[PDB]
Amino acid sequence: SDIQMTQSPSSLSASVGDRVTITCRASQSVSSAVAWYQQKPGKAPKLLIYSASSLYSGVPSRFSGSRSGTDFTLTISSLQPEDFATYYCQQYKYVPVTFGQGTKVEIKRTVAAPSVFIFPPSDSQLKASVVCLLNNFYPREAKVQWKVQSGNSQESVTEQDSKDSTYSLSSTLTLSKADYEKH
Amino acid sequence: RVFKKASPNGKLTVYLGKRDFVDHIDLVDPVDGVVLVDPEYLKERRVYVTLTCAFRYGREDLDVLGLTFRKDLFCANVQSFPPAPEDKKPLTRLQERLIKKLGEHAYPFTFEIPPNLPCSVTLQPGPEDTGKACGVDYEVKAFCAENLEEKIHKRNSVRLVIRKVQYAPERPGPQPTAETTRQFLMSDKPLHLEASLDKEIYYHGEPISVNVHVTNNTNKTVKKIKISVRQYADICLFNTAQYKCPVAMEEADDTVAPSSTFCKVYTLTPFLCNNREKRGLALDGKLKHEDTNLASSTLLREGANREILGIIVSYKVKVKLVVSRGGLLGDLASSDVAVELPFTLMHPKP
Amino acid sequence: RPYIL
Amino acid sequence: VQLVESGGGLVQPGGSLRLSCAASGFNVYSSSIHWVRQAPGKGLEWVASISSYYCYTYYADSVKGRFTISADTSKNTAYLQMNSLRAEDTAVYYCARSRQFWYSGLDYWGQGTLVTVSSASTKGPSVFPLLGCLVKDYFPEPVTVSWNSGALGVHTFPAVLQSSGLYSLSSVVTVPYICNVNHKPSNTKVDKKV
Amino acid sequence: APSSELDVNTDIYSKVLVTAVYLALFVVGTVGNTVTAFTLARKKSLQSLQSTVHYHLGSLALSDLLTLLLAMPVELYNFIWVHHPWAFGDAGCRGYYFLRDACTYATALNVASLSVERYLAICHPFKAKTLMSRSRTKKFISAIWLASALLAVPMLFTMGEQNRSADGQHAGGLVCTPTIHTATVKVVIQVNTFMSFIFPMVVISVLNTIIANKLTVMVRQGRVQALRHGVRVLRAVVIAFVVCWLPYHVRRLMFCYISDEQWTPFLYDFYHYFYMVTNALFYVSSTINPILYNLVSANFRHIFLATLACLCHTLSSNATRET
Repeated sequence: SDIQMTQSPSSLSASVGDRVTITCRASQSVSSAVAWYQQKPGKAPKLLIYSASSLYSGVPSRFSGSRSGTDFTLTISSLQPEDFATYYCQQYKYVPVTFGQGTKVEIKRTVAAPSVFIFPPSDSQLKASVVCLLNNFYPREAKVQWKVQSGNSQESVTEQDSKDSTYSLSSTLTLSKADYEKH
Repeated sequence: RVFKKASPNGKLTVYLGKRDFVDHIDLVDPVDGVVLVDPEYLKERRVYVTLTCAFRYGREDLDVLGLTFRKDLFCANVQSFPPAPEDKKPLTRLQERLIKKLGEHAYPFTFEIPPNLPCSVTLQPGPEDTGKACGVDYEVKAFCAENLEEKIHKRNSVRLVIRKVQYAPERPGPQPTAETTRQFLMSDKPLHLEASLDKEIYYHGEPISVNVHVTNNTNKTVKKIKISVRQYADICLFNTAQYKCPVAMEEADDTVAPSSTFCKVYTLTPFLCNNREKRGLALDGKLKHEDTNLASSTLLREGANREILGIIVSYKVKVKLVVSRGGLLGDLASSDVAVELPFTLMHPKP
Repeated sequence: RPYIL
Repeated sequence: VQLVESGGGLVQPGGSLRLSCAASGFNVYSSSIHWVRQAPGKGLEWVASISSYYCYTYYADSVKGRFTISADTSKNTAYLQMNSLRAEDTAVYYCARSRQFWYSGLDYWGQGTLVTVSSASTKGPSVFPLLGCLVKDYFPEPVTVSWNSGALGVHTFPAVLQSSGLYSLSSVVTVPYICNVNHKPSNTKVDKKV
Repeated sequence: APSSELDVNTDIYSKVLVTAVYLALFVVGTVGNTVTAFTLARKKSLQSLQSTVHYHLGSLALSDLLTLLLAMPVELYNFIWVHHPWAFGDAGCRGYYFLRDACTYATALNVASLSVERYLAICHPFKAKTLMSRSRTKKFISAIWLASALLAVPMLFTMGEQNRSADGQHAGGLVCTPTIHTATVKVVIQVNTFMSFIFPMVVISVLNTIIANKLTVMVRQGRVQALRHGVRVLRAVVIAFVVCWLPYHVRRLMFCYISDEQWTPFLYDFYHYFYMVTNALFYVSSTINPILYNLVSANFRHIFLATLACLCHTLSSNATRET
């Protein structure tokens, strides 16, 4: 009984106090066995919502939800700063046990142009790679313009820096010796 | 969430609020629901709704080649189509919602539960499965016929299996304790065997802890301590007898010097899988041959002091101290000094 | 004739 | 009540290991024990379950034929013996406890342990200035870095997996120095001028 | 010759074949009764076990084992030593024929007790458990044992040892003959005929006919195959009981009715062959009962197989959420 559970959205922006609605639609009929968990970065997950209507003990009252057919909606009436974590939907009725995809709650902010820094290759790398550093921008989706064909680039993104709710990217493009003069 | 079941014809459909009915000694959860019928199909007929109970007594000779004798303890029946004007006039919120949703095609019904009915408890199946179970069966059955005494129609019948559920009490009493004294003609000095429990009320899945104390005033040496947890399951209706079903056993080899004292806490853990497919073991009722736990202890009012047809479940633990000196009653003989102590094992509702 | 009963 | 996973770390493919889950504050006769795994970049998926009272053990399809599990009820300690290791078994393993009498879902949790299945050996880092200073070709994770002996616009980026099996680290400083790289699994201290 | 009048003429190969059948049936019956006792001990752990059925089965098994163990040596001595039918004294002859007739009455009363127990179990299921108990069952078993012992008493008084050989002082000629007049001995034989064969045949036939009719009506007004096997066993028991236990009294009636002027050597040898067939039917009756118990009972069959191994439509419901 493999049930495909589609969680939506994968991420969303919101402010403190907003009502957040996250949907989880099962591929098969799940009458009551609906659970929702909250996982922090680097921490074990906790149980928030159980049996689609009962609030688990120790969980604040701001988390609720309702079911229509196979589609369950998790509602946060007043979003808190400590709630900026990953949410999972889960079923516990049929074998095998299935799970969601994970919705990360992000801080809604204004659009900010990135500070782009270009780092040429070094002597050690030659004995190449170029680096694009994108500082103090929002949202996460942004165009990286290389100083120069697309090579192998390992884009690394940080966790959201709480000092200013901005993002930072480091894109390292590995190149050959012939691309040193081009870049 | 409410449950529904339709007829093979599809014209009759029964909606019930729930399948598990939690009762107490005084307060009971009444039976409510609705039945939807087709007025343009079931013309000139009568539709009735009944709550029925049955027991299927089993015997070892009957198990090999016999027919399970089915006996009905109680049976109440009401008329649902055409509706009786003497029926209950107000509706419950379930019945109000179901009437408002379905309209005039559905008709409500309610049933009461007497407080002297056995719980939904069945017996352990044998190695070969007949396909028909053994124990207390409850069902809610609606049927349509021109004649009340017609018992051969199947396609206009709807039957749902329900369970009688009891919850563990939230008001425990004192810690149960027991003590026995043994004296013989060959040895006049008494042997005192005491055992006590940590709690009176237990939950399903909770292991048991017993404090065993031994006072040996004679020259005999204690050989072993056998603590046996037994289900004293009794059916008054079948016969005036009670089975002593094995559930758990723990054999400790701790010895005690003669003319000395001893005190030790032991822990017993009654694994269900050890007692798999053992005849005579009573378990809680289940639907569609699913997994189920051990049968909960039956709560009975002291004031009533009346017998109960069906299976009455109670659990007791006995502490048999096997002690021997050798030669006083025989070289290979031993004294088994045993005392029983009741306990209650149920499942909490919240 | 036989002799034993 | 505490649940402590033990037995993780770096192992080789094709080998075997024993992962234990110690417990305190309860008895396994009152609970069901579940194992789940978090792959890097993925969510939690079920692995195995043991029901002590029912005495029923269930296994995921991906782990049947290779892994086995038992439990010590006198110590409440789960013992999962893993055999025929493959690269996709690298994950963070969580040991969890659920109520048996009522399926309340996941209730008690440990913090989990990371297991990495790789045939690559331990190798020291290569550290070079880029203003940034990049660290590449180190194994295993984690590695730590101090900028100007901790006195120093610093952007620290999460490590990624290279195609060779090694790890890399992006560390830059925004400025209109000293890079002390401590590879703790190898205790390699690289003091690089930036 | 001193033993010239004791010569009994029979085919030696027939004697060898009947001796081999006797040994085979003795071994099979002995192993059957021992395994029956072992299953009877092994089934004490059943909580819902009916101990009265265990008591009747154990009594029947004990009776079959005692009849086989007593029957085999003396019958083998009588069949082999035709020139010396009883070397032992009058006390041994009286004790052994007393014990054989008492064991015959005990196994007949045990079969009658099992028949009336199953008759009560089938015809009146309420009264079979309401009006019965283990103490009354043990009392009835002791009562039927005492009745068998009391009915076997005339064997200790109406039969003794005499020399009926050509030599009036010869050890080979000692034989168990009646010491009292033929008329009262025949009276005693008729009483033992009525109590031994006719009354349990009437009881078994009527009870098994009533049980067959009750099983035919009850289950109708793989179960049909079980009912057919039930009817077949209920008929086979009556038929085997009659054909096995009739010659026990037919041989005695042939002995006591046939006068001295009517006896022929053909009738003498036919009497000896009929006694041999009588003892063969006794061995068949004492051997077929554990095989029949293995056939009718699945648990006994399974435990016997364990001993042999030791030696070697539904429609899913729906749900709706109120809105």
